[PDB]
Amino acid sequence: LELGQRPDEAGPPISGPATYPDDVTESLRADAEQIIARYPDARSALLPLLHLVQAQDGYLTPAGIGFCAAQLGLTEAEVTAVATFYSMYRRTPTGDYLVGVCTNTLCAIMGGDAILEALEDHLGVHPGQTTPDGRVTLEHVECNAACDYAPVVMVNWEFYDNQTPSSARDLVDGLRSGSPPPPTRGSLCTFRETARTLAGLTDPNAPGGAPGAATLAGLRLARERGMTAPTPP
Amino acid sequence: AWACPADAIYVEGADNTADERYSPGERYGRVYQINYLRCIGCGLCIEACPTRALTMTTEYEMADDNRADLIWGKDKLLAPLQEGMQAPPHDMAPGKTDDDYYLGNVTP
Amino acid sequence: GDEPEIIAVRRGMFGNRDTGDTSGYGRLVRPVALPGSTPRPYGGYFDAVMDRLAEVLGEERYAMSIERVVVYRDQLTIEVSRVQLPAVASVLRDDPDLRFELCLGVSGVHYPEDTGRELHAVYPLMSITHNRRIQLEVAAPDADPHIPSLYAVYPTTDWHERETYDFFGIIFDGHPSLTRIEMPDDWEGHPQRKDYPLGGIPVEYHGAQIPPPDQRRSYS
Amino acid sequence: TPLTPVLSRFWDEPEPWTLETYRRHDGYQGLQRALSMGPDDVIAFVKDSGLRGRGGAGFPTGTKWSFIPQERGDQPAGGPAAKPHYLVINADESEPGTCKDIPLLLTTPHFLVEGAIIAAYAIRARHAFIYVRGEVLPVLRRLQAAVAEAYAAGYLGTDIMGSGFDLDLIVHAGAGAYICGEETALLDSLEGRRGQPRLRPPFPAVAGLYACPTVVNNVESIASVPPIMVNGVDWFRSMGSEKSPGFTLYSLSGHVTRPGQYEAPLGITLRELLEYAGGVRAGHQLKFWTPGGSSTPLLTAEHLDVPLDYEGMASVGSMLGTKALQIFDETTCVVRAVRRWTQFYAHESCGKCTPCREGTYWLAQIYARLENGAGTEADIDKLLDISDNIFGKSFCALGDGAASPIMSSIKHFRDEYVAHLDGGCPFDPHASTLM
Amino acid sequence: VEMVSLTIDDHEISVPKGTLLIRAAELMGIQIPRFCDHPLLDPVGACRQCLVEVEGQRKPMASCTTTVMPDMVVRTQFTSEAADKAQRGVMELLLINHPLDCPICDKGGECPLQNQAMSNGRPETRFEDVKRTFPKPISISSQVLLDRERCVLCARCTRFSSQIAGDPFIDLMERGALQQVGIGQDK
Ligand SMILES: Cc1cc2nc3c(=O)[nH]c(=O)nc-3n(C[C@H](O)[C@H](O)[C@H](O)COP(=O)(O)O)c2cc1C
Ligand code: SF4
Ligand code: SF4
Ligand code: SF4
Ligand code: FES
Ligand code: FES
Ligand SMILES: [Zn+2]
Repeated sequence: LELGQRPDEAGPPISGPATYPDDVTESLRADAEQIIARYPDARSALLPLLHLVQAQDGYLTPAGIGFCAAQLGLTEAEVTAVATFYSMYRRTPTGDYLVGVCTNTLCAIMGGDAILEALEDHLGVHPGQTTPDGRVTLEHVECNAACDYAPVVMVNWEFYDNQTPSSARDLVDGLRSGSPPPPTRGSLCTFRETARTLAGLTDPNAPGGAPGAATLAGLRLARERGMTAPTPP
Repeated sequence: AWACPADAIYVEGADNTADERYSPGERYGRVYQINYLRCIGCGLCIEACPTRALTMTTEYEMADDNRADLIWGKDKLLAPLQEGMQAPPHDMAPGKTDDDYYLGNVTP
Repeated sequence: GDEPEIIAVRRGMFGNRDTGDTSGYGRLVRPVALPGSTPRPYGGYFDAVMDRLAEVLGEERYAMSIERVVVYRDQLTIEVSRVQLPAVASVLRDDPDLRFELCLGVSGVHYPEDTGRELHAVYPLMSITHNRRIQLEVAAPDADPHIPSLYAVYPTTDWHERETYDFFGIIFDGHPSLTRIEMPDDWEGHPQRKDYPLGGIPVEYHGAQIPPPDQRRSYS
Repeated sequence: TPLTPVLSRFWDEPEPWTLETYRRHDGYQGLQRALSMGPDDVIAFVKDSGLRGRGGAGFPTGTKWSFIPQERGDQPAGGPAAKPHYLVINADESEPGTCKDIPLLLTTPHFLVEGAIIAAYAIRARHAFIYVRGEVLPVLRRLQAAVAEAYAAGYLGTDIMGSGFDLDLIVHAGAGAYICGEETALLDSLEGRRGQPRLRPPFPAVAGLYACPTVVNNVESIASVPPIMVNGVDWFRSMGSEKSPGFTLYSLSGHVTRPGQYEAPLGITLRELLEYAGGVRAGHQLKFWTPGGSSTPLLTAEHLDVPLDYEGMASVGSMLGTKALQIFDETTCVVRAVRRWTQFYAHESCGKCTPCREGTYWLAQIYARLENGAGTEADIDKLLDISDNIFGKSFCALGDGAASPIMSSIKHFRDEYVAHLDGGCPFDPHASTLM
Repeated sequence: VEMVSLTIDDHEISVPKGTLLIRAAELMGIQIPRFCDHPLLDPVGACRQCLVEVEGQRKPMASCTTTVMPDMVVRTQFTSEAADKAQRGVMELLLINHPLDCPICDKGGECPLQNQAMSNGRPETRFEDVKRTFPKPISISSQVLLDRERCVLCARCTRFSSQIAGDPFIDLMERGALQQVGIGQDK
C-alpha cells in the first residue's frame, strides 16, 4: 500500500512513535483539559495542544497528532494540516537547545549569514539538523522582530542580541557542553520547557528581559537632548 | 492512436513497475497494434508522438493471405535490438531520469 | 428574424456533448449562432449587387423574398425565403447588372437544432461577366422539407437537387425527376442527416476492437 | 520634529513592566476614564482621536470599532441573542524590520493590557485574545505575567472597577507563521486551523472569530489608546497632522549608528531620525531603505526628506507600514537584500493562492540565478512582469508585499540589476557585515 | 425572488440576487477560466484564475467569489486587456511547476488545465528554472492515487471532502510552494 508521504521527502513528514503509553496520555489529557477550558471553542486550543505534545516528545509525532485529533474531535489529516503549516512545530528530534540564527535580509546582511556559516562550520551541522550530542539543533529563522538588535540569534526563542561570529561560536560551545550563556533578553530554558510555555502551562514570572540598548536608544536620545517628552495637556 | 484518422492503432498503457520497466517514466505501451488494413499511411501518428517512439521507415513490402496476419503487434513493430542495447525489461541507465532520456543525454 | 440564427446550444466548458469528465464545469451555456444579418453598408461589390437586386425586385417583393443578408469572411450569403427562390434566381440570372449565369450546384446542410429551419440548401452562384459571386441559402423545416427546384433557371442544379435530396431528403418540388443519384433507390434513410448514424463497424484487433468514431467520445 | 517619548517614557526605569511602575505613571487611569464614559462614547472618543491602525493597514481605529453591530438600544427580541463580540489584539510581529511591538510588549505590557480592556469595553466584547507569535517567548512570558497581574488587580474578569463590565483576556501563543499576522488568518489560526486568510466578505466585523463580530488591532494602536484616553484627544491631535495625528514607534535598524526604537510624531522625516541616530553607519552613505517592513516599496536618498506618515509615503508610492525603517548603505547589494526578502516571502506564503505561491517561488529562483552568474538580460523583464502578475492578483496582501521590494528595487536600481548580469554580485558581503 | 440587472462585457442580463459573477457569465455564455470554483462547493477564491475587471474596483475581482450587485459593470478577458493579462499571468504561474506529464497523465484529453491553458495561456514557456518536484504517485487510499506535482492546489478535493461529504481525511498540508493535499500519516 505505502499510504501517505514517502518518509524520505523534503520537509520531513510527521513520523516517529505511533502512540503514547497510558501514563503519557493521562498526563497529556490532564494538561489538555486545562488548555481546552480557556477557549470559547474547543478547536481554538489546537495550536497550544500541538505545542503541548511537542513538549512530551522533542518534535511532532503521529502519537501527538493522534492525541490532539482525539482531544478535539478532529481527524488526523485535519490536525496534520494545521501542524505542518507552522514552522515552530518541528518535525525531527530537536536538541536540548534550538539555536536559530535570524537570516532574514536585515539580520542576514548585518552579519547573520556570516553567523550561520560560522555555526555550520563550527558544529559541523547543517541548519535544521541536530548535533550528535543531541543538545543543539542549528536552524535559520526569519525576522524575529529584533532587527534593531541585528544580528540576533535565538536560543529556544530567547534573544541574543548583537551576535558576532565569535560571540555566536562561543554561545553554541557553551550551550553544547556546559553553562548556557544568559540571553541578552530572556531566560534560557530547555526546548521542552519552551514548548510547555507556548502551551501556556509554565509560570510566566520568568527572570530576565532588560530593555537593552536599542530599545532605549530613542528615550536616551530624548533625555540627552533634553527634548520635550511630548505635549503636556 | 488518438490522431489516427482511420483508427488503425490500438495502444494500451501500463505502469513501469520497478520489477519490470520497459520505458523511462511511469507509463509504457504494453499492447501496441497497427491494423495495416486500416492504416492509410498518412503519418499523423508519427507527427503525434511526443517521444519519437513511433517512426515510419522506408520498408514497404507487406502483404498476407489472411486479414488477421496484417494486424501487426508490438513484437512485429519494435525496432531490432541494436548493439549495446539490453532487453527492455531492465532498470533505467544509472544516474539518469526520464528527462535525461527525452533530452537525449543517455548512452549505451 | 433579424436575430442570430442559433444552430446548436452548446453547454458546458470544453465542448462536452454530455455530462462531462470533470465535475463543476458543465454549467456554461453557449448558443452556437451563425453570423447574423450584416449592417447595410456591405463590402465591395456586395452593396451594388444587393442594391440592384432590391431595385429589380419591388420593395414589397424584395422584403418578401430576401429573408436575410450576411457578409462573412468577405463572402456574401443571401438567406432567400423558401417559395420565392425561383423568382430571385431568375432575377439574378437574367438581370444584366446581376447576370449570375453560372450556378455551381446545391449543397445540403442539416441543422437538427434549428427549429423550423433544419435543412438548408446553399446555391453558390457566380457571374463570369462581372467576375462576382454570391451564395443563396434556403431554409426548410424537417417537417416539410420542400424547396422550389431551380431546374428551369439553373439546369446545372439537376443532380444537385438529387444529391442533396439523396443525402438529406429535401424534396426540391418541381424537379423533373428527384431520384436518388448516389445511394441505391432501395436505400432507407438519408445518410448526411446528422441523425443518420455513421454506419461503421468496429475495427478488429488482436483481443480488442475499436468502435466507429461516431460511437466513441468526442469534444467539440 | 521632536522625538516624542510617550510609551517609551517608563523605560530606563527599574522593572518598568510591573503593574506598580505602570501605576506610578498614571497607569490604568485611562481605563477609569473609559469606564466613566459610555462604550459608544469611547468609540467616538477614539474616532475623534483619529488613531489610525498601526499595523500595515493604517485604517482609522475608531471607525473599525464602530463597525461592530452592538444593538445599541435596538433590542427587538432576545431570540436572536446577538453574537458575542471578540477583541483580538494582533501581537504577531513578523514583518521584516518590524520590531516596534516586541520591545513595547517586553518592557511595558500593561500599556497593551489597559488598551485591550478599554477596546473590549468599547466594542462590548466579553472575551479578548492576545495573539502573540511564538518566537518571542520572553514577550509571551511578560505578557502572560501582565495579564495575570491585571486579573489579580481586578482589571480583568467580571465587574471591572465595579462598572459591570466583564472581560476575560486570553494570551494565545501562535506558532511560527508570518501570514498569521493578517486578519482572518490570525482568526483562522486562533480557531485552530491553517493560518490562511479568509474570503472577504464577510468581514471580521460581522463574521470574525468563531463567525462572530470581531476587531483585530495591532498592539501599537491598542497601546496608544490609553495614552489618548488620558491627556485627551487634542493632545493626540497635537502630534503628526490632521490626516495622520499622533505618535508612533520607528524601528531604526540596519546600517545606522545607534539603531533602536524611536517614539516620534507621525510625519517626522527620515533625515531627522537619522540625525537622532547619528546618521548612517560611519564611513558610508544611505543607499536604500524600507519605510515600513519589507512589504513596503523601497525608498532611496531622494526620499530622505519625505515625512513618515501615511499621506507622505502614499505620495511617494510607498506605504508607511509598521515603520520598520530598515536602512542599508552603499556596501549592500539591492539584489542581495531583495533576494533574501523574496526567499522570506516564499518561506512565509501560506500557499493558498496561485499568484503568491508560484510567483514567489519563481522570483526566488530568478534572484538566485541573478546573484549567481546565471543572470540574463531578460531576467529583469521577467522579474518585473512576474511581480506585476502577483501584485493585485494574489488573494491577500502578502503577495503584494512580496512583489513590492522587487518592483521598487528594479525601478530604483535597474543599473545594479544589470551590473549583476556581468557575472554575478560584485559586492563583497563582508563589507556589509556591520563589523 | 430579488433580481439584479448587470452588464458583463458589453452585454446586459438580469440574474437572481446573490449570484456569482462566474455563474452570470456562464448563463450569458462567457467562458471565464476557473480551477478552484465549483458550483456545488462554497467559493474559495484560491487559484485566482477567474479574475475579471469590475468598474469601480482597483484590483481584479475573482468572479467566483464576487456576488453580482446591481448596475455592476464587468469586463472579462474578452473585452478587458487587464483582465486577460491577469488571467494569462495566473495561467503561466500555474504551469511553471507543472510536470511535463500530459502524455502519461490520465487526465490528458479531459484536463481542464490543458483546455484552459490553450484558451487562456501563453503559447510557450518563460520558465527556464528548476521545477518543484514530489515523489509520484502516492496512494491516499486503496482506490485513489495522488500526484502532488500536477496538483494546482485548487482545494476542490479538500473542499468536497469537508463540505459535501463530512469526511475531511485529506487536507492541504505544509506551507507555501511545499503545500500539498495529503492524509498526514498512514491513515
Ligand atoms: C501578510 C500580512 C501580514 C500582516 N502582519 C501583521 C502583523 O504582524 N501585525 C499587525 O498588526 N498587522 C499585520 N497585518 C495587517 C493586518 O491585516 C491588520 O490590518 C492589523 O493586524 C490590524 O489593523 P490595525 O493595525 O489598524 O489595528 C498583516 C497583513 C498582511 C497582509
Ligand atoms: S500512417 Fe499512422 S496515423 Fe496514419 S493511418 Fe497509418 S497508423 Fe494511423
Ligand atoms: S498571497 Fe495568497 S498564497 Fe500568499 S500568503 Fe496571501 S493568501 Fe497565501
Ligand atoms: S488534488 Fe485537490 S487541490 Fe490538487 S488539483 Fe486536485 S482537487 Fe485541486
Ligand atoms: S531581520 Fe532579524 S530580527 Fe528582524
Ligand atoms: S476559480 Fe475563482 S479564484 Fe479560482
Ligand atoms: Zn548582489
